[PDB]
Formats: sequence, C-alpha cells, structure tokens
Amino acid sequence: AQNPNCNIMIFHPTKEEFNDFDKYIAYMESQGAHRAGLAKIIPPKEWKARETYDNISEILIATPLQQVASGRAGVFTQYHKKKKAMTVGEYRHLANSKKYQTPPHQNFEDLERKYWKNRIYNSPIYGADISGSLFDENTKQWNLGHLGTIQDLLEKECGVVIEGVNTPYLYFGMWKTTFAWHTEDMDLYSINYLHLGEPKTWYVVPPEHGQRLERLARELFPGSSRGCGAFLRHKVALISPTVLKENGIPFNRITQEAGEFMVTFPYGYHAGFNHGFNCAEAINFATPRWIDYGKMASQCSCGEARVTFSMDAFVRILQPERYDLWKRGQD
Ligand SMILES: O=C(O)CNC(=O)C(=O)O
Ligand SMILES: [Mg+2]
Ligand code: NI
Ligand SMILES: [Zn+2]
Repeated sequence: AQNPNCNIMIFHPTKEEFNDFDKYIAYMESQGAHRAGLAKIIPPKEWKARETYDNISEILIATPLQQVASGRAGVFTQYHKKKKAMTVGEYRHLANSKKYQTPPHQNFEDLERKYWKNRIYNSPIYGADISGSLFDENTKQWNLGHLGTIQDLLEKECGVVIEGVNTPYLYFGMWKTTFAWHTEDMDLYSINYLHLGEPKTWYVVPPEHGQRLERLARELFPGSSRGCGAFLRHKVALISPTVLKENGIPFNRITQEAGEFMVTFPYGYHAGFNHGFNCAEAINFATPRWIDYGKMASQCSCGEARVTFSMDAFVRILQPERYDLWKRGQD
C-alpha cells in the first residue's frame, strides 16, 4: 500500500507531465497521495497562470465577509457578517492597514503559533467565494476554468446526462482569514491555486480517518451536533492542531505559497488560514474514483448548509433515498 502513513506528498511534474490533468491526478493517486487528503503540486518552471497580476484591482468583492469568532482559542466557531462592497484594490489596502496586517514574525511556525493564540480576538475580512477566474485563456495546462466538468464525469461514468455547471471561485484573503473544517460538497475533490500574495496554511485529516474528526467535533460542539447530523457542512467550526493532538486525531499540515497548487481528495477534511493579503482560485472536480464517495457523502438537511444549483442533480442521481429530505433543507 503506497503512503501508508498518509503523509502529504509534494509533486514536481515536468512540462510534459503537466499536459494531461486527469492522467496526473491518477498518477498521484498511484503513489498514495490521496491517503493524506491533500497534495501539493509545484508547476514546472516553464508554466505560468497569466502574465502579470498588475491589473486586478478593479475586481469587485460584492459581499466581503467579517469572520467573527466565538469560543476558546483552540475550539471556536465563526460567523460571517456581511460588509459593504469593495474593490480588490480597496481590500488590499485594508489588509495592509495597521488593524489587519500580518504582525512581525520569525518564520511560518511563529506565525502559526500567533494565529492559534490570537485568532479569536480579531475579526478579519475575507473576500471569499467570488465567481470568476484569473487564468489567462491561453494557459492550456492546469487552467482551473478549463477543466472537465463534474456533470460530464457523472455522465461518462454512469450514463445519465444532468443539468448544472461547474465554475471557479476567487478568494481574496488577509491575515487570520480562516477556512473552517470541511470536506467538499458531495465529498468532491478540490483544486486550489494560490495566484499571488502571502501563504495559506492547511490542516488535513486522512480520508480513512475522517469519522474520528467528526466524532471529536460532535463532542466539542455539542449544541451544533444536536441541531444537525452533518453540521461540519455548515463550515463554521475550528479546532486547533494542539486540540487535535490532545485527542489523538490523525492530521497533517503544510503551507502553500504563491504559484503552487493544492488538491484535496474526496472526504479529506481540511481547514486553514491565510498569512496576509492573497488571492486564490479554486474549483471542485471529480474522477472515476469519486463516484463511490459521492454516493456515501453525508448531507445537511437542517437548512443551514445551502449550496449551489448543481448539487441537486448529484444528490438526485447518486443519493435518491436522501433526495426528498435534502431538498426540503434547500427550501
Ligand atoms: O482557500 C480557502 O479559503 C478555502 N479553500 C478550500 O477549502 C479548497 O480549496 O478546497
Ligand atoms: Mg481589475
Ligand atoms: Ni475546501
Ligand atoms: Zn445542517
């Protein structure tokens, strides 16, 4: 069995190996990468996503989200308070202001310490979930706006044609902006490219151990767990590495830098935070190996998780017994 300790693997594809996206994902899996739940892919030196980032300031962040925490430093939830629209140039200036900027630090480990000590005492503003792309149309390799769609994958594997579309999303971050513990919708893969700026630190639980994280979460967030049998779908709960270690939960960590891709694998729980002003692009995707995870994915039906148009068909075809309850949660 490859990668039996479920370590995060780092790949350095050549320019030739960077041509065929599906083939390379399958290669990484042949080496056991999926066992970690997360892999890093460093693009060949010949590749670029676009020529420059000099002309992005006029992108609008229609609904910046202030991420307000409740709880204790290592075990907290966050809610998202909607703020007034602002441009990416305005948001960058805000990220760099004295109130929001990254503090002085020694290295990534010192910054990580500071994050977990102090995150709850601040409310950073995240420009998350913006439909769009920063890949140049002429970038042919690993262009997250040109991937095979999940609807096409389902059709190819299962024979059923379905409605829906699959487009990327931009994330503008600042120091302390946080992504809560989650798996993807329908336990899909994700791919995330850090276009520019400061790093993003990731934490991940191996897919084979995801239920250990869920059991801890039910213990640590007992009201939320009574409310919903899949409350991690709400994407609000944070648990620190220290707390995970105290509770024996297997996990790994890694820091993504600008110019690097991360892939999350089906049912790989992940969480993390941004080091300072940055911009990432991410999209969900599927492979043949995903289908069995999609059929077994948990679902939130309490109403909170509220998701895209395109999840309807996935539930309807892969999970027909759950469909009626889930759809009630959507309405
Ligand atoms: O970058 C973020 O805020 C969150 N990203 C993801 O969870 C992802 O790419 O799957
Ligand atoms: Mg612009
Ligand atoms: Ni994710
Ligand atoms: Zn729910």
